[PDB]
Amino acid sequence: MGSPIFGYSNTQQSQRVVTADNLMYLRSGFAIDAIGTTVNNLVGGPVQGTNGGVLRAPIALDQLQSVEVTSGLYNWGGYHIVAIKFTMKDGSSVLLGSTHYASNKKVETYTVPQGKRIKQINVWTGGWLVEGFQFVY
Ligand SMILES: CC(=O)N[C@H]1[C@H](O[C@H]2[C@@H](O)[C@H](O)[C@@H](CO)O[C@@H]2O)O[C@H](CO)[C@@H](O)[C@@H]1O
Repeated sequence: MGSPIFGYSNTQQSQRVVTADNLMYLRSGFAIDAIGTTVNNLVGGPVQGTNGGVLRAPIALDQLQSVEVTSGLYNWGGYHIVAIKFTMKDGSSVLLGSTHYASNKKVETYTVPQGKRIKQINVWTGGWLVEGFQFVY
């Protein structure tokens, strides 16, 4: 029915439906600031002051093979998802976020089953960073 919940799920859950474009959008910097499925519906912290991260190139979810999600105690506070490495079906990968500004880190690895379309992304945020996310089929 879906992937595990990566990271943590204690904060507020928002749900984002994957459109026909099959795209996942993120804002990231030293951690993961926001996740969405369009440029307009990202869930996470606001862009204010020096916070919010940068909007990255979208992840093509139909070309996605696996994720490597790093979570830990972020240096500026709290447990969140701080880095995600997306590995595509061609063997290339993109690393968003960082593993260098957090301690007490854990790594969760998950491979999208062949021929299963991700229809929805659940995201847990407390209004600053992304604490967790989940793929749903
Ligand atoms: C590494 C990076 O891309 N830094 C960008 C920086 O990110 C800040 C902050 O905005 C983020 O919320 C946190 C957590 O990811 O990390 C850093 O502290 O934001 C700048 C603009 O706000 C960008 O110019 C930096 O590239």
